Amino acid sequence: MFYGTVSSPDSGVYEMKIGSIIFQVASGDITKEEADVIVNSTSNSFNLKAGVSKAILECAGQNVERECSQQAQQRKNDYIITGGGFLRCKNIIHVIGGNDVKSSVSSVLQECEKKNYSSICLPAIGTGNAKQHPDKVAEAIIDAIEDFVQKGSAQSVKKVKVVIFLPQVLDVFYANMKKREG
Ligand SMILES: CCC(=O)Nc1ccc(C)cc1O
Ligand SMILES: [Cl-]
Ligand SMILES: [Cl-]
Repeated sequence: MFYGTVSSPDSGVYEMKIGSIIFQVASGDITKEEADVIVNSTSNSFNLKAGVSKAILECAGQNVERECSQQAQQRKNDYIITGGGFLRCKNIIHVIGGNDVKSSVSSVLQECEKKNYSSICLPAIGTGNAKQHPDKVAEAIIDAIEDFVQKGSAQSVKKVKVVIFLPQVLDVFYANMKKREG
């Protein structure tokens, strides 16, 4: 059945266990977070600078911007992995906001296990420029984590945190957690 209990460890932050993983949500500025991986939600050319991608590319810096466009011209990518630049992370994984969100999160989880990473921070992927519906996005993100746990794949990954720009989108994620709790 996988799901633990929803609680609030700090004001406006909510968490629950999904198997061995602690899943958390909060509102705020993702560029101020520390994690092994931070996720960007961008366009198919990996050069968008609007919404979360503006915040991430401006903070990360020009060397990360250049790395993205260099990889984009090399081959056709569903996502790319760069350094962290001046963000507080080891790598940034840049996913395409218009793509299937469950598929994108599954890829992020698998890449983090390959690097023996423990912590991930992501935005509400697809809800900005791509204009996917928040309720479908929340369902997809949490389903990806459930499938990863069900397959026995969680080994190094211990914490997955969604830091969300709009409080109204945070409310959608909280309701989805309550629906699933043990
Ligand atoms: C993926 C959803 C998204 O873009 N969210 C977002 C994050 C930060 C800022 C400043 C604006 C935003 O709209
Ligand atoms: Cl988006
Ligand atoms: Cl967001």
